[PDB]
Amino acid sequence: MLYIDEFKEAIDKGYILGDTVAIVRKNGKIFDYVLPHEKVRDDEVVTVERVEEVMVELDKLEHHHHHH
Repeated sequence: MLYIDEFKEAIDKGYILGDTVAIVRKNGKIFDYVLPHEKVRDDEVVTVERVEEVMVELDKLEHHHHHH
């Protein structure tokens, strides 16, 4: 699974430019981003997604515990 830190860094460093991005999902979960010209295998499903929507989906894997 892809996590938010890597995704945000790829945006900050200019690998993921713009408002939509190619994504591969497995079982509905995001497993990687795919950059222009990168190759995928036949069993991979590549969709174009909103960068903001990806950021919400990746938040589902973050820790939110806020009691101490």
